[PDB]
Amino acid sequence: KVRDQEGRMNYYWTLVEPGDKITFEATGNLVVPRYAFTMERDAGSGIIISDTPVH
Amino acid sequence: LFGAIAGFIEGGWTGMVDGWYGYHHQNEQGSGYAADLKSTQNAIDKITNKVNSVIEKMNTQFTAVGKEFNHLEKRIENLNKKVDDGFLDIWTYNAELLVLLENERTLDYHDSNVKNLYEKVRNQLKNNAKEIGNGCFEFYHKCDNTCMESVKNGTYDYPKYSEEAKLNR
Repeated sequence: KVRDQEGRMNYYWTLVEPGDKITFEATGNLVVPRYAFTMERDAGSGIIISDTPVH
Repeated sequence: LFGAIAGFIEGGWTGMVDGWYGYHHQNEQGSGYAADLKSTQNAIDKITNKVNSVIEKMNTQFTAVGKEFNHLEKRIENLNKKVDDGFLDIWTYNAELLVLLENERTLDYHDSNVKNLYEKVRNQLKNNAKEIGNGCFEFYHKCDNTCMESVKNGTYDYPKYSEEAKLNR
């Protein structure tokens, strides 16, 4: 039991290119997307784990 | 090490703030400190260039040091730790040794400048003056303010006071 849940939920992600398509087929056990994120990405950066305030 | 600063000139001057090296003159009209404009300016420019070379030659790129690895990638995490520590070690050693060597170079540069100034004055005066030992010359003739600013400029006139110096020797 985690959070009073015996079952589990795996989460998957994918990136769809311009012009491509994503197809979902399901007899059951599927948590469908409701919101997708249109993104254009930069060169690259990091993630900072700190409690320092933001100014 | 050219044996000037702490060598045959065993002290520095605190009343001389207009330069790094120069002269102290005592004649009948007065006494005073004066900087050597040429040597001071050249030294200032050279040291400025030195500092700029040490600082600005370091090129950097946008980096994101720090990555996140889950428990099943303890080998890539260790490799990343190795990359980081190796760089840290290299840069520490390089920085410390560069500063240690460059400080030496700067101090001997200043010593060389003082010695060269002393040599220039000595070769200008020749036997018209005498060396007392602490970096000073006692004139066998009478050097007024004009003669002194001639010495501090490189335009001394040995065959103008040669006869008087010979008489007073």
